[PDB]
Amino acid sequence: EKLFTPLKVGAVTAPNRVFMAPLTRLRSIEPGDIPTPLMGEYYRQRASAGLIISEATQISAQAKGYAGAPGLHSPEQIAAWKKITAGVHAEDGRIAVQLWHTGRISHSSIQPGGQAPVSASALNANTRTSLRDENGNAIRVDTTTPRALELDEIPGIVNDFRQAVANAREAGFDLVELHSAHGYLLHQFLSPSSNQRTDQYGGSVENRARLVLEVVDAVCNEWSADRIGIRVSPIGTFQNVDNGPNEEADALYLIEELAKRGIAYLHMSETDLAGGKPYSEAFRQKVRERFHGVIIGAGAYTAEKAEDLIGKGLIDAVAFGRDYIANPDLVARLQKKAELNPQRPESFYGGGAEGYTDYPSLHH
Ligand SMILES: Cc1cc2nc3c(=O)[nH]c(=O)nc-3n(C[C@H](O)[C@H](O)[C@H](O)COP(=O)(O)O)c2cc1C
Repeated sequence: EKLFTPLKVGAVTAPNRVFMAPLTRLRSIEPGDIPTPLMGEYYRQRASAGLIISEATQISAQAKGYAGAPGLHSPEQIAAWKKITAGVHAEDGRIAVQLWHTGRISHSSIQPGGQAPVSASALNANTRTSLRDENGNAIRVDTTTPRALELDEIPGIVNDFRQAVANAREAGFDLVELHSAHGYLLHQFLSPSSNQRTDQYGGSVENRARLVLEVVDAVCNEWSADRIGIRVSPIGTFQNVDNGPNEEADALYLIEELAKRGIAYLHMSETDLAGGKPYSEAFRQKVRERFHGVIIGAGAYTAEKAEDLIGKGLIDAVAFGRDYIANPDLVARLQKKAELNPQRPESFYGGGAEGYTDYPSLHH
């Protein structure tokens, strides 16, 4: 077993390789997109993780695409997150904040001014996002057609990432994870399917990767490269965003560029929940050749698959999603080969304590 051995992840040391994947749960307070004490309890319960990666969290109000997703842009949000990180640290845990801009996976009703959300191009996502009804319950609603960002608005987006990372540092997070996956704004620029721009932010892979690399450079300069992770989903299709006709080459280009910045980690979301073709060991080897920091894998991993690939030297850590929803002490359960609690997917999104903080540990 290597799963229960330590790993240096940039500025922090994880005591094990069992990480909590970023998991949107849509339980924040509105108005204000404010994290809550209940969210604090949930994260605290999971503090034995090698690393907790938070739910996706808005860099700005414009970034919002889901009712109930938290922000890290306002004073009230910063204060609330400070309490949550303090609780995780009281239990000797480590926590990263996942930072996103949802771009076109959003709805006008939750945007500033009730206006169309923004993206690389004016193309509808053709999916749904999660809003709230008049009683605060989660509902699924078709995405609004976005507006293409003007060239002159791009520096603002970079600055919003920079500022959110500054705020993350003040809020007591150990690391930040840039959400460059799953069809959200950074991925909308990366993908030729969602990016039809003719300026320097569209066309070639160098141009499509330009925004994400500008963000990486800004956040490394704001804090430190060893505080910065990035999540990518560069092989396959995610929320209708494919990775284009040269997905492997384009992925390896991006990864070679990221490596130059000396960032803490590369987190690869390998498939969506509906599944897809597995990563080849040859592709994994090509990623290792190009990236010199920690590599985290995710997507329907079992402990067995995680040990296999860590043992093979191809990845360093595994982020578990749904098993972490259901097992606050997943580390201990995996280490002892104990049964896991059953999952209740009906309470993944929205609601309250039920299906959130009521999954038990092995022992009380
Ligand atoms: C309810 C739920 C919410 C999710 N929210 C996020 C998110 O906020 N950010 C993200 O990058 N991935 C998100 N994902 C993907 C997970 O991080 C993770 O990659 C996936 O759940 C791993 O597969 P597993 O659940 O089979 O371990 C989410 C998944 C689920 C099931």
